[PDB]
Amino acid sequence: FNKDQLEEFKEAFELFDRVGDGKILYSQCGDVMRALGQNPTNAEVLKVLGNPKSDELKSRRVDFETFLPMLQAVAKYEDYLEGFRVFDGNGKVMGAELRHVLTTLGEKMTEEEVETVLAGHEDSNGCINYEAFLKHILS
Amino acid sequence: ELYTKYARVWIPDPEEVWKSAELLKDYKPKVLQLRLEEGKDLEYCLDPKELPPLRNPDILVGENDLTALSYLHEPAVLHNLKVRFIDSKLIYTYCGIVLVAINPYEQLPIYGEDIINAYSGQNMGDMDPHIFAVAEEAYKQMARDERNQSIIVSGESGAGKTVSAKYAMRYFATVSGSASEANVEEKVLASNPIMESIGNAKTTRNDNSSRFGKYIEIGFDKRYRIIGANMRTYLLEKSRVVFQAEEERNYHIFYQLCASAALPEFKTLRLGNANYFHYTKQGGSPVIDGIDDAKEMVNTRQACTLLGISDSYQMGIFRILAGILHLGNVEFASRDSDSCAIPPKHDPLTIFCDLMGVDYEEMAHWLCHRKLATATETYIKPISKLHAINARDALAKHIYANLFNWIVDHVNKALHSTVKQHSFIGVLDIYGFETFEINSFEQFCINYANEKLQQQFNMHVFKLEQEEYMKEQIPWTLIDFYDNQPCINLIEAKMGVLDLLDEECKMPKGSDDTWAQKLYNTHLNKCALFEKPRLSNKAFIIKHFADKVEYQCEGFLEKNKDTVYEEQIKVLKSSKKFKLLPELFQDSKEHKKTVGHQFRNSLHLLMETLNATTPHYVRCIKPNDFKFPFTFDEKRAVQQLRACGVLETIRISAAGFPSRWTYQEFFSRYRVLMKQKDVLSDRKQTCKNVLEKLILDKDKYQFGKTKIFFRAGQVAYLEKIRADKLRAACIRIQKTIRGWLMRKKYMRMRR
Amino acid sequence: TTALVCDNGSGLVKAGFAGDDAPRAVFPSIVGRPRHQGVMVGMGQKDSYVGDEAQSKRGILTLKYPIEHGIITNWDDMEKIWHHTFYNELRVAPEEHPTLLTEAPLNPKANREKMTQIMFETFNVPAMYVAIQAVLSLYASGRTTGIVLDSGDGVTHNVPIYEGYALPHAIMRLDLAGRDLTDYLMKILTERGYSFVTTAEREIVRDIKEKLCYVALDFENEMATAASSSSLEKSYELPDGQVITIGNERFRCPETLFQPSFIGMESAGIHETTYNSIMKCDIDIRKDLYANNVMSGGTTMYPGIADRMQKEITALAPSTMKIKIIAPPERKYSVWIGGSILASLSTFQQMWITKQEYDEAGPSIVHRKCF
Ligand SMILES: C/C1=C\[C@H](C)C[C@H](C)OC(=O)C[C@H](c2ccc(O)cc2)NC(=O)[C@@H](Cc2c(Br)[nH]c3ccccc23)N(C)C(=O)[C@H](C)NC(=O)[C@@H](C)C1
Ligand SMILES: Nc1ncnc2c1ncn2[C@@H]1O[C@H](COP(=O)(O)OP(=O)(O)O)[C@@H](O)[C@H]1O
Ligand SMILES: [Mg+2]
Repeated sequence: FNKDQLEEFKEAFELFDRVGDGKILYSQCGDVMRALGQNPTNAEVLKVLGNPKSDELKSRRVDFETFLPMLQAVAKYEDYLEGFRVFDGNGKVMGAELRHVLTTLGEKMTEEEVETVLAGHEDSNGCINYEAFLKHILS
Repeated sequence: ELYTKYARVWIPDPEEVWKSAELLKDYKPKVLQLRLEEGKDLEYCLDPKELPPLRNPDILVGENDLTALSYLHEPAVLHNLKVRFIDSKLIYTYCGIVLVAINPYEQLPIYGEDIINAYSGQNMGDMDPHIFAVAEEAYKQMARDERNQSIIVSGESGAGKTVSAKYAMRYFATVSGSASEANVEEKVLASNPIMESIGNAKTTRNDNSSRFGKYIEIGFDKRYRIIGANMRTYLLEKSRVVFQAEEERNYHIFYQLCASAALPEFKTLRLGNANYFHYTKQGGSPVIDGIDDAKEMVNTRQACTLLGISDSYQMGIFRILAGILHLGNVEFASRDSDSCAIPPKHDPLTIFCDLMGVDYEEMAHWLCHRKLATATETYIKPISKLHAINARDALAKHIYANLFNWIVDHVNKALHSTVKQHSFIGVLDIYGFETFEINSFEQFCINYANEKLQQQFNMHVFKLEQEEYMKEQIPWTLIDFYDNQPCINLIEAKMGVLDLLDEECKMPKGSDDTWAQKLYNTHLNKCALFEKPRLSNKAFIIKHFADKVEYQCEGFLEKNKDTVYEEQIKVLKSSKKFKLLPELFQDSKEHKKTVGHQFRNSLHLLMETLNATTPHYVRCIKPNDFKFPFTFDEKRAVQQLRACGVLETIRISAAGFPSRWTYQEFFSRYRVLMKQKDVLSDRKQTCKNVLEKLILDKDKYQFGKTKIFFRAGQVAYLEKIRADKLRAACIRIQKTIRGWLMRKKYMRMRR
Repeated sequence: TTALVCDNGSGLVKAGFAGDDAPRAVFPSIVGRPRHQGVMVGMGQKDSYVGDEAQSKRGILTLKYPIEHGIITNWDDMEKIWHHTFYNELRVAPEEHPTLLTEAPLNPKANREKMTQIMFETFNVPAMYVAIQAVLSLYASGRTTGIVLDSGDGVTHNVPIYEGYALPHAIMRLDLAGRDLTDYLMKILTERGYSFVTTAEREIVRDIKEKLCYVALDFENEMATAASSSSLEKSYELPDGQVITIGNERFRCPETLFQPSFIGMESAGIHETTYNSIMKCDIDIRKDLYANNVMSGGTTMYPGIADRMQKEITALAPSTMKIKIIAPPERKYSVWIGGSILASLSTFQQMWITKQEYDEAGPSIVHRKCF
């Protein structure tokens, strides 16, 4: 990262600082990385975080300088399409089925998050054009 | 290997025979790290060798066919019955062709007419399993092809055999159009309590164990409509009449008759309390808990009257049984070392005469002496007390076996109907395999009969599957018969256990000790299936299909002796007083034959009766020990599943190609694995690439023309790799959407 | 298939199937040839007669026994008797049935060789065995310990057996017999002034012996009483209805079995040869051979022989150790019954001499297997 990148990232990091000490929580590290363009899994986030325990994940605070190596480590298309084509072959996906898989497998998200991101992308049958939804969420 | 983290395995427990766990760690070629509902994180321990049984995936669990499952082993067969039986309350199940039926104690609605009609059109696969699917396949075979059809039902006597038969009979009556023409059903079900009464006995494991094979023919007109029925019976336990192990009873009808002694009708029989008589006393245990003997009596007799027995024939039969009981109390006093006598005015023989009609003096003389005839001349030879006892017990067994064959044939006179039978379907109820802490001649005969039925069962399955491979154009040499001739040749053949036991019966100064000591020369090192228990010389071990089984010799010789002296039955046959006793002995070596040789012939007729026929199978397993309206208890169900050969049908088929799939359903799930780069015009050709790429060893499966045949275990493997590729996609999407929604939370929060 | 079981001594042949309880065919072992000129034309003259024919015809015939003292003396008549037994009396082809043959111990060995050789060559019997007549009686009496006293026509022998082992060093063999009882009865009857000089007459005297002899509980008391009273004397009818009185001589004939000095043997009676056979074997055993004495063959059937021995040995043997004598009514057939039992054991089926092992080894194999 260059000075400009470090400045933009530091500003964003400080926006996530809800205590004023120039720090975020470990549990916020993933959120900051995502705001900065990274897409790590919870497993990946905990690994770059050093597999923190619940207590330090929720209350131990780190400044930007300690966060930065973790961001670096995380930082260092056809599969995405086939992955969506898994759940199709007319280019659609049931809303119920996408909801079920996103709320019951892997690193489960909440139903409200899924409703929020899926709002307006499904048609009257309850089908999502996944190439368009994917381009939208990658933009 | 197949083992990886987030895989599941079966772990042994006392409280139920297995427990489900998940792997916390990958395995490597030691300890495993395990997740359990209680004491959730544990060392697991590895035998210095095996691994825990890997667990089936949850699409397959709960299906109707136990051999559709990918991993086949005791845990999975336990589980898949458990789930339906408590959670679904679906009781009928298929294993290969064999139908597993778990006894409910609640009476389920499902047997009613509407379902019978709904089945009547539909083939063996067209429905979920139910008894009507077997009864239908039998009826369809009989109509589709002349050949008569058997149904065979196996288990402990309290496993609900009778009800599984009764509904099959309803199925025939209702489907055949035949309801007006005859009631077999009312007659069969009204006959049952008689043959339960004379046929059954308490065995220490449970009350009311049937000790004989019971076989029923249901006859049809050439229009495939019912004429009527005919019984036969096989494998009766002739030995039980005179001898019991501790905590066993003689056949119920003796106790019922003795409990009825309060009634005025039986006054002349002078029957004492049920433990006064030497044949009833020996088990020590004259009362079965939970029954009124005298109250069973009135149903027994009502069933006789409803089945057309004379009101005076009933007193005749009881007069004869009372004769046997009085006979047993005869006691011999020795004159000399080598000769013995009945003492003056001995009471029970005096009563046995007034019951049977024969003179006291000629009975008392003939009991004490054998007769020998040369061609020119004859010698009245005296016989030792120890011979005279086995003579009396042989006469008691011979009377009982004849009275039973007469009562069966009068039953047949009621059941039989005079239209000439075009063909028949036949329904058979038999004891399954039997092993107790002690095992004795009764169990050796039961286990021999079981393992001989098991040979026909094996050969029939091997025919059906060599057909199924032939139709679908595999090489059928891929799968090989499994054969228990090496064991039958030990039991049956010359220089075999039954043969050396017949030899030790006739050889002078024979005994159990010298019988075992004569077995241990011939078999013990020479034969791979005969084994000696290490700390004892009175005992021997045989590996059956099911298990190792240890047999004590101690009793085992006395039970084999039968010889009945011609004079002693000729005296009875001459008897004046009443009809039935001459009727019993109506038309040799048959008097010389030993019990084991009579049984070895009876079973061979049962086998000719079945081998005429193309059988169908039902197995009955009693899922809990205490009659609870619904519970499932895995320690019991294991013992049932082993004793009913289900686990051996499975252990055999697991070396097969048990798992068998349509090309369309194979697309139906596994297009997800298939790259649409490759997904292709022709289903039969498309998968040949995919499967041979996913599974690097071609020997593990075969391409049938219309179906695919996998070896055991590689379906769940394909399901694992599908679940992994689904998980990877779920990661990639949840990763994206998590990042997006956190960025939008950041938009909410700043602005 | 069932084996055949055959027993031949110098008296009756006994034959039958194994597993049967009594012999199917019993007939005297006699071959007879005509001694007079055939006068009638078309009489239907026959080269020889066998068994029951040689009894019925006998007056026209002369009657010859092919066995002296268990030893077959001329073979062609023995072969004729076997041929008559299998084809005519059993009516069963010997090619299909293993055969069991019985002999006295300490016979000439060639007797076993030739007896085998005829079975394999002349009847092509599929397999064969030989057993000692004394061994087979224990099966018929139900014992594995005892001393088998067995005496028919021809040989008389004792074989001790203990727990299924025989003791060759104690076997005893003698030539008192139902035959030399008959020839002594003929000799002594001459004093009452009746004479028999011919074989067919001997067959009368044999029936006189079979009906009328008995064994004296004490000899000298009844020797006095016959001097004292007619009441002992018993009378009998010849075939033609002439009638004869007989005296002390009816008991006095089987007395020779106890004192062979009367016939003129220097030997001691079957009692003392029993005792000396016991004494020949270990004092550990002996009590058991006092506890079981098994009497076989026809000559034992004289009324009161058992009581005479039970007295005689008890007097002889050490006073406290009890004696018992065991004498089953069947005993005339006990050696056959024993062969029936033995030929139906399944362990025994191993032990038939096979045709193969003969054809390799010649008759001599029988000496290896049989004893
Ligand atoms: C002159 C002698 C012998 C003979 C005349 C000499 C001839 C040469 O020996 C034979 O080979 C013929 C034959 C014989 C018959 C059949 C056979 O397959 C082989 C031989 N054996 C006999 O005649 C036997 C039969 C016998 C009596 Br009974 N019990 C016995 C107990 C055991 C064994 C055999 C027997 N027999 C009567 C004798 O020995 C007489 C008592 N012996 C003598 O007086 C002495 C002085 C020697
Ligand atoms: N009931 C009898 N009483 C006395 N002597 C008999 C009796 N029956 C047969 N005998 C005699 O015993 C001899 C037959 O004995 P047996 O053992 O049958 O001969 P084998 O040894 O050939 O079988 C003949 O001398 C016959 O006369
Ligand atoms: Mg003899």
